[PDB]
Amino acid sequence: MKLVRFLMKLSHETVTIELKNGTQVHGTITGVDVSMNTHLKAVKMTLKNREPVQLETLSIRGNNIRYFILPDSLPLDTLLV
Amino acid sequence: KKFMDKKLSLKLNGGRHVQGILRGFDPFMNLVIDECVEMAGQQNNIGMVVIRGNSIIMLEA
Amino acid sequence: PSVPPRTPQEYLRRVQIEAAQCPDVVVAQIDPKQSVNISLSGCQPAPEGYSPTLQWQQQQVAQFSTVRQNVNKHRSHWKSQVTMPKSEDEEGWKKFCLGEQIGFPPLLSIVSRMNQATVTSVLEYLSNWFGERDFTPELGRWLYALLACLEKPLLPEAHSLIRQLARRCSEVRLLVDSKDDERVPALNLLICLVSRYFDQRDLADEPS
Amino acid sequence: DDTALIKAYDKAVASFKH
Amino acid sequence: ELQKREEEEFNTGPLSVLTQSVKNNTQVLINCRNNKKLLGRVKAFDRHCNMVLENVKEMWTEVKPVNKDRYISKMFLRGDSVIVVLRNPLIAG
Amino acid sequence: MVQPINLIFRYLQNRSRIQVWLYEQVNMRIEGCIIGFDEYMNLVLDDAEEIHSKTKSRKQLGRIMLKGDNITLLQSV
Amino acid sequence: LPLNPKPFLNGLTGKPVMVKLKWGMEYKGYLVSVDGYMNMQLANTEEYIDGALSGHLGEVLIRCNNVLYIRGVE
Repeated sequence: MKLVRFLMKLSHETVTIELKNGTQVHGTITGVDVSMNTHLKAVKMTLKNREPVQLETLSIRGNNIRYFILPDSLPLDTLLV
Repeated sequence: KKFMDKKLSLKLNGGRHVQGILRGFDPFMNLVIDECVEMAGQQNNIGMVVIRGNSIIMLEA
Repeated sequence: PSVPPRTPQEYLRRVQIEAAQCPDVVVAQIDPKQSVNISLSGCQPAPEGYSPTLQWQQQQVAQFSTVRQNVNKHRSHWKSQVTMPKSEDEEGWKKFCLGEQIGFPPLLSIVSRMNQATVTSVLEYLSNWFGERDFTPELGRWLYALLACLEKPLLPEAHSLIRQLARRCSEVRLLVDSKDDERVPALNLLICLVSRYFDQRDLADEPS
Repeated sequence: DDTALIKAYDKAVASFKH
Repeated sequence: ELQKREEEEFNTGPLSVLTQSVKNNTQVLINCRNNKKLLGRVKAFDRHCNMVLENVKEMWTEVKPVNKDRYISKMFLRGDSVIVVLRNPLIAG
Repeated sequence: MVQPINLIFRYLQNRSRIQVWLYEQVNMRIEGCIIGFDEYMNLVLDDAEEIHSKTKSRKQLGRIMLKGDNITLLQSV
Repeated sequence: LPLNPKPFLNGLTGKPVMVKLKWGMEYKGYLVSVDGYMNMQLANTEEYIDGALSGHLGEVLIRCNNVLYIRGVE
């Protein structure tokens, strides 16, 4: 229960998330809960056969996520503590 | 949770549904069904069987 | 004790004791060939003296973004102002943007009408053409343009597509023998946006 | 500036000095 | 302090595979449920195989079938998405 | 009302032959005689068989351990 | 004479095993190691998708939740 402690330090970081359906979701993290459920704002959703979608906010279930792409600038060694 | 010994029809994940009469239930929400039959395509019986809390999308009478 | 158990709780409890009785983690020492997973190439480092300085590469990105900031700001106006081939008519597109008539530059009144899937499609077509023909400034413009019209976050396939494009640019860079070669500025630029701007920094030309 | 892209491009290509 | 055992359990036992990568700066190859493969270095991980990765190549083929890939500087991978993990994978251009 | 565990337990006492309905997989069932389990409902399963669907075919596995998370449903046979 | 899952599992270590996943791929190899949650480590691993050997992976780790069943082999 210590990798998920790290996600929660990522407010105000903008990321891209692969969903399990393969949708790429770019936005800024407002909050991550302890089961990996993620609330975003300033959201842009890339879909297989459909133009993009802007959204003021979106929240996503932890178990619909494939992974997070993190900003390259992100300082990992710091946050891994 | 008042349904007991009252015939039930069930929908399990993976698109499969079954009908039987409840005889029991556990905290985990996993329950025992009697004289059940699995309704394809015509269907058939499986007597008494156990079912997981999950794997049960919907349940109706 | 020695009598079987009679209720699961007892069985479950009986098992648990047994479990603790077992070492949690084991490691079998054993006594004494594997498939290969092919991985696409990186970019080809630039011939010495042809690699651009970071500051240039950074300055360009920063500039590129502005361009996309405006292109997106005025998409709708241009949207409504030259029969634009079907989405899946590669040849038609190829002829269209490039010619053998002569080609249809990539104006904001033409690209702006272009939906995401199509943009992606065209790049492909143009890439395919590229592999099998010489880079021309007309290409650069088109490629640059469409790149301008790609909207993040990019689909994975799009990512791969632009990567193959970069790799080809680097490959063509090798053939060049004078800095005065026209291609060089363009090829570097292309390998800068997709490397810096589109986040594929494994392909970037980190100099020296 | 219905050709502000074509322009931008040239501008970039010409922005290369080395 | 008992938690200490956890790490001894990581040095051996099947998670060693990952702690290898963290300890030695080695690359692993993960088969993913996206039906793609990830080749990268493990910066950190937990008992669920949630992972922080560095320098990841996402590799897949498609179509006759062409190889495709894409690169990812830094990544948080949910363990759920993991199928198998190769220690010392073998890769070639 | 008999909480299921009693029914699983019963299957263990009789050493009944059972069929398992897999969570992730609908084209296939597992069949075997149950000789042990635990609170995760993991089952050691003797003389076991993959039964496939449509194809009316049965594959001998022998003694296997079946993970508990995979189980949608248990019946007798 | 009830055989229970952990003991049985520890029993398989050091021997060829065939492991089948909840998604239908399966792996054959030597069970080098195992742990509390039943993750497993395999050596000289093989690949058999839809019954077809697909690859030789050498040393591999398998997340537990993936496993459908594991069985011994000779």
